[PDB]
Amino acid sequence: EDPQLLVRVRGGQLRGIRLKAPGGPVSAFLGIPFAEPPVGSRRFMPPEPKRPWSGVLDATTFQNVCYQYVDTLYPGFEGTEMWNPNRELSEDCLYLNVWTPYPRPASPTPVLIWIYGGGFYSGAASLDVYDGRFLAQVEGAVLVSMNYRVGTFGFLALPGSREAPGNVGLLDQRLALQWVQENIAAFGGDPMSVTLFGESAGAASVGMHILSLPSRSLFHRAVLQSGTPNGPWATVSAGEARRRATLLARLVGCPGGNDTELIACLRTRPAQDLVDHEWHVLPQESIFRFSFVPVVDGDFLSDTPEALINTGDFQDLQVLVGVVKDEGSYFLVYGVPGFSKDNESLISRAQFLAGVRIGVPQASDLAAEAVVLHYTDWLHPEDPTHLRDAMSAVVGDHNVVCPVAQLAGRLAAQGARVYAYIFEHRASTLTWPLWMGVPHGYEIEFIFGLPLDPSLNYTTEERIFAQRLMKYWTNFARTGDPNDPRDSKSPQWPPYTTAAQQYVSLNLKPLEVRRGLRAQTCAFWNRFLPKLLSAT
Amino acid sequence: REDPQLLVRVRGGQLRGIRLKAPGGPVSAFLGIPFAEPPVGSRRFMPPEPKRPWSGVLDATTFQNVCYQYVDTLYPGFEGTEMWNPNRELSEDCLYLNVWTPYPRPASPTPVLIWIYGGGFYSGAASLDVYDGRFLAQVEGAVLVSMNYRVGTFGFLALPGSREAPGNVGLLDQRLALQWVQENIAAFGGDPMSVTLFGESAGAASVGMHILSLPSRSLFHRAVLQSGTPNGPWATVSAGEARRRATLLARLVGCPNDTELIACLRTRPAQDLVDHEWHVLPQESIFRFSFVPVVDGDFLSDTPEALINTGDFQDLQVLVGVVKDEGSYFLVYGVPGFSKDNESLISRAQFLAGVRIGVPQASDLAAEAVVLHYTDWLHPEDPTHLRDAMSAVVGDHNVVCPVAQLAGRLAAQGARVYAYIFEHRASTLTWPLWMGVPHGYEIEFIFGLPLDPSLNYTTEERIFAQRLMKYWTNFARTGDPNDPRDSKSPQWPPYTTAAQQYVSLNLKPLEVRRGLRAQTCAFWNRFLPKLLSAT
Ligand SMILES: *[C@@H]1O[C@H](COC2O[C@@H](C)[C@@H](O)[C@@H](O)[C@@H]2O)[C@@H](O)[C@H](O)[C@H]1NC(C)=O
Ligand SMILES: *[C@@H]1O[C@H](CO)[C@@H](O)[C@H](O)[C@H]1NC(C)=O
Ligand SMILES: *[C@@H]1O[C@H](CO)[C@@H](O)[C@H](O)[C@H]1NC(C)=O
Ligand SMILES: *[C@](C)(O)CCC[N+](C)(C)C
Ligand SMILES: *[C@](C)(O)CCC[N+](C)(C)C
Ligand SMILES: CC(=O)CCC[N+](C)(C)C
Ligand SMILES: CC(=O)CCC[N+](C)(C)C
Repeated sequence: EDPQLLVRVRGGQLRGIRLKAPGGPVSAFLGIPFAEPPVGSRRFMPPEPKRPWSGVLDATTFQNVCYQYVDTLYPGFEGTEMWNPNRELSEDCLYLNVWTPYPRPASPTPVLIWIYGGGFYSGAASLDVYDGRFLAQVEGAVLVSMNYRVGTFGFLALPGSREAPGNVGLLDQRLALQWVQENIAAFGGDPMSVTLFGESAGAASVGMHILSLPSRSLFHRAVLQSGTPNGPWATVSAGEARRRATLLARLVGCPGGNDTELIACLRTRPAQDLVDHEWHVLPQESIFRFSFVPVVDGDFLSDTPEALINTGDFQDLQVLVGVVKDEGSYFLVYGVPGFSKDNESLISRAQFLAGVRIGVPQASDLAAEAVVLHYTDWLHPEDPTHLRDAMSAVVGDHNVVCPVAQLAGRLAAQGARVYAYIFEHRASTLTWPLWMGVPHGYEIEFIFGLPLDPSLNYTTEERIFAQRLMKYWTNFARTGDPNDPRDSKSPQWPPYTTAAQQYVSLNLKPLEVRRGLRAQTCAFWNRFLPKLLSAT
Repeated sequence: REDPQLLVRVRGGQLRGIRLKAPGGPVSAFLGIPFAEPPVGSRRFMPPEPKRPWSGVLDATTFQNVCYQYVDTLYPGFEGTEMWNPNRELSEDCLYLNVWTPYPRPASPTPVLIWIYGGGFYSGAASLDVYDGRFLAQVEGAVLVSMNYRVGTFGFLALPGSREAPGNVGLLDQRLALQWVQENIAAFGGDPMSVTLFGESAGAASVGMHILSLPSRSLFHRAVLQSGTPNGPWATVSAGEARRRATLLARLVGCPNDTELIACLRTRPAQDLVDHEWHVLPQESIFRFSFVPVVDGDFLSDTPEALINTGDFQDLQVLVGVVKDEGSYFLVYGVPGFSKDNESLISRAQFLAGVRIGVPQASDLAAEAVVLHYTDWLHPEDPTHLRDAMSAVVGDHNVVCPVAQLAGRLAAQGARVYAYIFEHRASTLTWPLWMGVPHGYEIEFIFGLPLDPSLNYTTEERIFAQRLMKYWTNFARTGDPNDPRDSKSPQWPPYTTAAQQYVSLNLKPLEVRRGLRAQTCAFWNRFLPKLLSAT
């Protein structure tokens, strides 16, 4: 019994496991329950705190993955499969993971809390890319990740109901945050220095915690990678949530009438029956749209993210935000005709016009015409390479890049300290084809430091790069500034402001400072298209 | 007892011209030749009638009267405005044309260039110094013809469907001059089977309307449109709008049945009409003119738009182009914040106000779309970017994108098209630097004025002028601006829908570029119409 691996938390004793990191050992405590299993009658309900336990709880292995859709687009393909559940599916899934330096840090260390993505319909903290051992060992950080309910189980809502009030998966996250405040000092973490970071729907989640007051006493800084609370996919109105939940119920045979009766019938259904019809409730043929997501309930979210970002005070907050070079490519293969991992995806103009209706599903005929006309290269209007890359750009700008620029600008104007980046390095080991470039999600492995494990076959320069990023992120966690406090120069990473709009490129070369994140194009999405809606 | 080489007979009778000095030698000039009956009195607003023959020898040694017009008062005494003002007496008796030819006249039939002046269809004269045909005549051996045509109410006031004021009579004045060339230009040594029209601004729009009107098409073979087009927001009005403007003008001068209204307008002093002419525009605007060509179903059988889209132009060669800063000239005539006497650094508020004045038909949404497209979102309040964006707005809307549209529709419908952008700022320009290369400041170079040493242009500008004169006359002669002998010099390739090629005209050798403001002209020519159409 290694005494470094025995910790007492409020709920009882835990036994961790010592893991090998390239530089030395780390202590891992995996599968720690932070909530009562949200099963049976607790389905769709807010999480309750985990009852204390007797003896020593085994925290040496990852717990079950929250019940979710499993991808079938390309069976056997690592590029999709690496995001799929790597443990058994269960509704009994509310557990978290802590990595710490071995031996336990002598003085309180900054804590980084990872929140995974997956369109609020998928994901798990147990995926290999979210492995906290490298950050813990090399940077001396305490790293935490939690499972939170996804799909219908996390986000099905009949707004105003006691039984399915909405946003319970975000309440799962918050409960893990409260757990860290209460318990993390036992692992050597500093609860007065907590930094949330996440990607895609995880980044959106981090932004939802910034915009919800009860969460604000639970962290000090935030990192939003390729995702935002504002924007077209991350939230729904109460009316639309109700409509989707009612349709799903009808599809599985429930009950209509009374919320209580409808929700009671939904609780009788096998979990896979709910997942089988999850996708059939979206109003349009679309991509980058997800059926069950956070809802503007007037509680967790007191108003729309738009309203809350525009009128908030963010003076004692520091934020790091950014995007990858090709945010849209990933999603095109899941719905737009002409696109595939298995060919160069050179498309016709006709296929481009069609793809825009699917990639921008809420667009009117006139707004879709505006998008086609703005993204067409009028010197090469029917060139398939341009049309393919423009399709990627539309989806990426609409859903990620322009939402990020919006948020960055409002936070900075409202008093926040903001740093921005674009991530431009494509992994040498990527299994997706070249045309997809640097796809959504493929920065994470670098930030978590996987290239430091030589068994994985990254290059030497990829390892040096990973180490740079791990430092930016942990420096930001420590101080709210990603710049190294004693290293003279590297050119410095400047704060993003509304006047100068400075951001940096993260690639194999030294930091380069640029001005304006797609400034002209994001004026189209963020300023003009809204007026085109209001006017007509 | 007088110079035998200056005496010539035309259909109407005998003429006596004058021997003028050009720097490389003498030229012959026949100035003030009448081609129509004076459009005065009961003939006001009526189509032109051919000139009745005269007895004896008509003196054609001086320019005739300028067609009655508004005289610019913006900057009194200032050469930049005054050079475009009338330089002879204003009269409604103004339908005269001018011919320049080599001295002695050519022995073999020579290609003819016909100049049609601009000035918004409200102004201009063939007698202005910048339209001096002596250098083209002397240096290129050209026969150059320029006519006066009626402008303003006199040329373009229309009550459509009426007999007495049918509209477009200023265009008919031009047409009659073209008919005169066909009948008479051989007497001067010109080739009536090789006639090239060229003109600038409204003059260019006019050339385009001759292309689109069948009776004119038998009267020339090739065309050059400089900074203007028949299509676009300013060159034509609908029948209904012409009538509305005609009728309001009538009211403002005390003329409340078409025959009666028109009979009453014919009794009014010409100056009374000019004095109220600007009051009939529907909006506070720039680059808009009260009395212009009307879509009458006759001269123009349909809208220039419909005619460029459905025409067969297989037998047409055209040279078209623009200057670097089409919009700047117009800003000082009505956008608050702009002046010749300072740098015109404007605020964002002044930019938004200026967009409404420069795009006066735009709804609020279209105007917002224009502002967002032309804003630099990195420096959205920078007064220098805002000034220059105001300029680009007015220029792209009124000139550059209409020209792009015309060039593409002509090329797709079978025409051979050549396109340019003119980028040299005359060293002698009196407008301030911020105005760049303004609308109209290519003309002096094409006409070869730098060749006159009294004008103080640079040596490099003389050589540039000579190059331009060659492109224009080569095109006139062969329908190709390139010299067939000169191989290694860069070539000017035709404009096509696929490649969109065009050349820069400056002190450097020809540089081929691709796409004439392709992205921005997509906004003006493809999107804004759909925004209108949907709303
Ligand atoms: C630029 O001039 C505009 C036109 O009015 C004037 O011209 C200038 C040169 C001054 O002499 C003024 O006193 C004249 O009235 C002004 O409207 C504009 O505000 C001027 N620009 C600035 C910011 O000074
Ligand atoms: C690429 O692959 C998919 C399926 O194999 C196919 O549907 C698509 O048409 C292909 N691309 C083209 C347009 O050749
Ligand atoms: C041209 O230059 C001369 C000599 O310096 C000067 O006196 C004359 O006024 C100038 N003329 C013009 C046309 O500006
Ligand atoms: C985002 C909307 O959550 C999508 C993220 C998808 N993976 C594959 C990166 C997890
Ligand atoms: C055009 C609309 O006719 C304007 C031409 C103006 N000048 C000053 C160049 C003649
Ligand atoms: C991977 C996605 O973004 C969506 C997958 C869901 N469908 C396969 C039903 C589109
Ligand atoms: C120079 C022009 O474009 C027209 C000016 C006419 N007003 C001075 C009456 C506005």
